[PDB]
Amino acid sequence: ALFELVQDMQENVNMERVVFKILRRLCSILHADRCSLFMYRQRNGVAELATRLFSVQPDSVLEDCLVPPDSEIVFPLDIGVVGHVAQTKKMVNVQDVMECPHFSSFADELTDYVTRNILATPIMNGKDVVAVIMAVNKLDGPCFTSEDEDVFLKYLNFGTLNLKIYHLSYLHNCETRRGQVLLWSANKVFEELTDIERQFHKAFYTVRAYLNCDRYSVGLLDMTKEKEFFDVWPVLMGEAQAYSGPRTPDGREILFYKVIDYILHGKEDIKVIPSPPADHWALASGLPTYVAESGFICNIMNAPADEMFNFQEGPLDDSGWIVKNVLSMPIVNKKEEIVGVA
Amino acid sequence: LNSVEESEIIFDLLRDFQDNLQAEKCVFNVMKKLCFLLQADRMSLFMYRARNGIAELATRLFNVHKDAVLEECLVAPDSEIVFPLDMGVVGHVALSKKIVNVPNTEEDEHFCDFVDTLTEYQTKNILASPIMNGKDVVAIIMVVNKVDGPHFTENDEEILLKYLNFANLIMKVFHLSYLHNCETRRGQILLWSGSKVFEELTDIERQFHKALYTVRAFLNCDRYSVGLLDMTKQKEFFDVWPVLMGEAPPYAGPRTPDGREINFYKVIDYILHGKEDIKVIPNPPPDHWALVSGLPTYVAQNGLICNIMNAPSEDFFAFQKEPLDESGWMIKNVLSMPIVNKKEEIVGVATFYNRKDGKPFDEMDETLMESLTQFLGWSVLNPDTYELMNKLENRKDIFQDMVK
Amino acid sequence: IRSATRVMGGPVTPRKGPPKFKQRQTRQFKSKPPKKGVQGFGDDIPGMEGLGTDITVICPWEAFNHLELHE
Amino acid sequence: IRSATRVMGGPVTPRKGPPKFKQRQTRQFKSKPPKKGVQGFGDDIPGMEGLGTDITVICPWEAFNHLELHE
Amino acid sequence: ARTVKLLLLGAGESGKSTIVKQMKIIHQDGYSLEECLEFIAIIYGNTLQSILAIVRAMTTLNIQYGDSARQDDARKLMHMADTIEEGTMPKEMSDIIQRLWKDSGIQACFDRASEYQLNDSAGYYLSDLERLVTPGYVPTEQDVLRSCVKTTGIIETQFSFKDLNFRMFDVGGLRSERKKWIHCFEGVTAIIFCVALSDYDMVLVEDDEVNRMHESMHLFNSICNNKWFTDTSIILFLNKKDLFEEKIKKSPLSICFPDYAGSNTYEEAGNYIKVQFLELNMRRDVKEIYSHMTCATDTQNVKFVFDAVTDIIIKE
Ligand SMILES: Nc1nc2c(ncn2[C@@H]2O[C@H](COP(=O)(O)OP(=O)(O)OP(=O)(O)O)[C@@H](O)[C@H]2O)c(=O)[nH]1
Ligand SMILES: Nc1nc2c(ncn2[C@@H]2O[C@@H]3COP(=O)(O)O[C@H]3[C@H]2O)c(=O)[nH]1
Ligand SMILES: Nc1nc2c(ncn2[C@@H]2O[C@@H]3COP(=O)(O)O[C@H]3[C@H]2O)c(=O)[nH]1
Repeated sequence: ALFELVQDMQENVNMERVVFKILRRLCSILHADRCSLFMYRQRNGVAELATRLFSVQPDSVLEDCLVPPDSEIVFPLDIGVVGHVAQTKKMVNVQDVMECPHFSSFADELTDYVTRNILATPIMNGKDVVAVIMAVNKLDGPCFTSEDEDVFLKYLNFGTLNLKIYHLSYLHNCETRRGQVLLWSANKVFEELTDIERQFHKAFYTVRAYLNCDRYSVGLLDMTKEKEFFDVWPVLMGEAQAYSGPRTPDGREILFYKVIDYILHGKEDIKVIPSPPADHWALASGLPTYVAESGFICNIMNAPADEMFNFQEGPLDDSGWIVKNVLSMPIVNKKEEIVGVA
Repeated sequence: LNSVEESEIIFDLLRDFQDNLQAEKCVFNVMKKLCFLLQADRMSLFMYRARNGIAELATRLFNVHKDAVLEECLVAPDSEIVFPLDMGVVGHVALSKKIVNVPNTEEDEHFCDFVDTLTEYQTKNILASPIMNGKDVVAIIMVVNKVDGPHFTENDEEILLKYLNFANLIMKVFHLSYLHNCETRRGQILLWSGSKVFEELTDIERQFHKALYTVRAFLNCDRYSVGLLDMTKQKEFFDVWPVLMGEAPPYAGPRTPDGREINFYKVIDYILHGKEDIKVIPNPPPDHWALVSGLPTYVAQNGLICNIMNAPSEDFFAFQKEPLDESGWMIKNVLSMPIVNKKEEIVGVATFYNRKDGKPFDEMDETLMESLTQFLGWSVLNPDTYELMNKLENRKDIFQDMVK
Repeated sequence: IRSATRVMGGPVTPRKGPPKFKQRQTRQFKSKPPKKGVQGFGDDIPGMEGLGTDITVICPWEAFNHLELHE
Repeated sequence: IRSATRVMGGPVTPRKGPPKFKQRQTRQFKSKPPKKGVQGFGDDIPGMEGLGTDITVICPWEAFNHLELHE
Repeated sequence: ARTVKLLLLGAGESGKSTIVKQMKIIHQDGYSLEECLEFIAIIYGNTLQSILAIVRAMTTLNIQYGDSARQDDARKLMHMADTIEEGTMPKEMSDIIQRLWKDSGIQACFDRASEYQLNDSAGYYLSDLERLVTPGYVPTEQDVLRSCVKTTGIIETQFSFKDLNFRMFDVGGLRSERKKWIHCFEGVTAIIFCVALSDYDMVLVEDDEVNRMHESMHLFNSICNNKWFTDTSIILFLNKKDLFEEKIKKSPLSICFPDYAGSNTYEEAGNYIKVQFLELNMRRDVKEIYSHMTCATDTQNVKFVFDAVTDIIIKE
């Protein structure tokens, strides 16, 4: 059985399949009733644990235990035994859950299931965590004995290698593309001297294949600070009202005078707008003007179910287009002055 | 040959897949048992590399017989044997990419006999197979002689193709780590050089001396040097006249591939092994430690990337054969490449010496330093605009003082 | 020092000849031919190993893949 | 069926609260704290660890650390 | 008793020699009554250099002066300070310096003093520049112990306590001066290592892109686990706790240690930094190391800690 599943890592490492066949055996060895797998990721500085395999049991198949990206459950690592394990970085064995301070019934209301005993451990690459494995619900004894805690560790030594290989392969993927974007942006930046509107259109267009997106947009800001004498007179004479909108951290007013947007699904359809209206499909949400007030890198995960901003639902395009994930960051020019937002 | 409960060799091999795979002990350990299973006398492992666009095979483990220890079968970097890709059975295996075996060497063709004199061995039988990463070959493993028979049968081929799965996995993860190790540095040097070339406008000499000083660590080399050519195409009228009238006979030296005189007016060199000593030498003499070998004045003409493997044994260039320092430091590897400036004109020559691991330069160290010089060649737009500004301003001042 | 190869002081070769030096690269075309063979570790990078941007523009009819002949 | 997690709309979460966003990256350094005990894949890259210089120049006495204080 | 040989070393510009002064002048051989003889020139030079460096960095940081007329004053200074003698502060200097410091523009630069290099004590000095410029000024002892000068050579100090014979050596903290450490390595009984708590967002003088805390940790780890000093013990000292108390609220700890989380207090991060400075020791239980906080200019804590240190040296 071990020589098989080593014959399966010959080419195109299959993270999902081999771990499934390891778990189907580890569930039978321990006399447990269920098993699981949680993945680790970081969004805007905070860490969290998603779900990748749920309710694996000895006679199930791969199609009924693989969780797509939409039917997920995300746990911050200050809630539950999973969070406690991923924070302390040590094995945990819980004979009864009625006493442990760290426990959550959130996952028991959705699935209609009751848990009594728990056994979990992390999986480490150097000093980092990569995943967490659980062995809920033992069938014969009152709780897991002490002799199983060594079978667990000595049998997960093979799955540790596969998960480390997967994690390493993923890091090779995201560093190949960082060299290419820099090289092919320098190539089109050092061609000639030009104004700002043309550099950001030549350089953002020739790397559209490495960025794996469907739409992205760039907005430019005005750079004039002090007004003229013949414009400050009406304010001081009661003719008009003073400005009351948002202000860039160095005092300027926030108004966009150009918007370059790209569409990359179906048609290329590059566009330029000389003066954006009050409701463009980019400026309407309000994120590009909240980023300019205070320079922040923002990362929203479920856009249609958010409250601070307003990403109205219903397709913007005939083909059917719903925003689900958004990222936006400012552009600074070595003098700590914002110049645009992407 | 074996029994069924007797196959606990599988467990013995799995026991080492625990942590910190050194990628050298594991291969040795699997070979030391594959030697017993096949009933062979010797085994060996050749590794694959490419220099100058031409492939090569270099030995990494040699004479790994039964009941041997690791320290007497590991080949040092400077005691190797290098084979071209067309000579010998190893070359044939690498070209065809399929397992082969010869019942008798003497009758068979393209069997070389170079090693049989150095190592005084007879090599009556050979059986070899390659290991692939998918469209690419990563190493070759060979077995020589048989313990008590005519030749290897088919059952031995079955045994080898069964027990090679534990090495196809070890050798492939040792290859990915190298690619990751090179991509990281290629990203970092571009980012950090872009930090320093966008800080201020200035002349060419300062820009190169601020962009090459920041990346000492990422290029693990002992010494490297950069030389700058002169860009004066055509001289004035009062300098041509002495030639056309019968004095100062005309120039005789070399010329760039667009017509010019090869003259180095500035040379920058860095020393990073003993103690950091950055120097700048204007109008260098023709016996400076970089210009004596004649390599940087040969790259400027042809414009070819040149890679040399064993300098004290090369005949065409005549390097030095004695230490150049109080401590014993001698040249062993060299790599040189030109710098172009968006109009296919050569503007300088860069040279790197003595990689810090004892091993020669290869493909993954050619691409990195080719990208570095491409970026440096593209970045010469800024120093020209400095001159254009410093001329426009003065011309404006003169014409504004004429109206007063 | 046996060294297992009986050689010390520098690498040795079976044959020697005049040196050959590599040539630069100028054109730097973007696209690549279609991919064949077994995959292996270290492939499937999105930006690389592809022609243009997407399949749909290359073959506009390919969108109607699931449909039968009659339509 | 229902994908075994019984959720079909989108990612659900136990916690609730105000969003928190990241600060920009202002200043950079070439240095890292000295290494910890255990290492894994991808933690030996030259130039990405240490202070950018060999330990000899920072601590010259460590050069001939083999010989003791007798001399 | 028979002999005690102490060595003082640590990161450069950490207040090593301030302890030498705070011991010798305070306790043995008496204080220096005629302190003005050196302190006049020393403090004048420090106060001039600080306000020269701030205005030199004003242009680099692009901060613009609070008032238009100020733009004149600085220029005059940068011309009239060149041809002046040393240890003299004429009224033409003091007037310009006080007028310049009386601005809301220089405060903007002084708030961000991490980017460039200035002496730390200068912030205390210049505010009372008039007290210096008045004739007959003899400095106070607290003002005496806040002077600054580059400890360069090897100097022998003889403390006295517990009826012992003491010999204290100290050395320069720059990279070049580190070669001289080897001579005094042989035949020692204890070693003292100094760390500055405030320097978690600064850069080295020699190298512009190296942090200071990392430099100190790499220096410590080398000799901490060495076998040359296996027999002897090591005593760790932490200085500049006052500026640490001031600053620790202003800026996060993420810049120096990237993965820290929480809220910073004068004591929450102290154990963080101490445990990270002591984990580097290899022999966990074979040998032990002790570290104490210290304000070098003060005398109460010096008396509190130095006698305990000497007692612990005696106990073994
Ligand atoms: N505010 C404050 N400053 C201190 C304290 N301790 C030392 N200093 C500063 O440290 C300076 C003296 O240190 P140095 O003269 O450089 O002595 P050193 O540590 O041997 O460093 P080098 O002289 O360069 O070798 C004084 O000018 C003080 O400003 C302290 O507790 N609080
Ligand atoms: N129904 C079901 N619940 C699980 C499974 N694995 C873990 N859990 C539960 O999900 C919970 C998530 O966090 P927890 O509160 O630390 O304790 C966990 C268990 O109660 C599983 O495979 N099936
Ligand atoms: N002494 C020795 N020679 C070997 C070994 N393995 C291969 N060779 C020899 O090296 C030769 C290299 O090229 P070849 O012509 O394929 O035939 C090969 C064998 O003669 C080994 O393990 N020990």
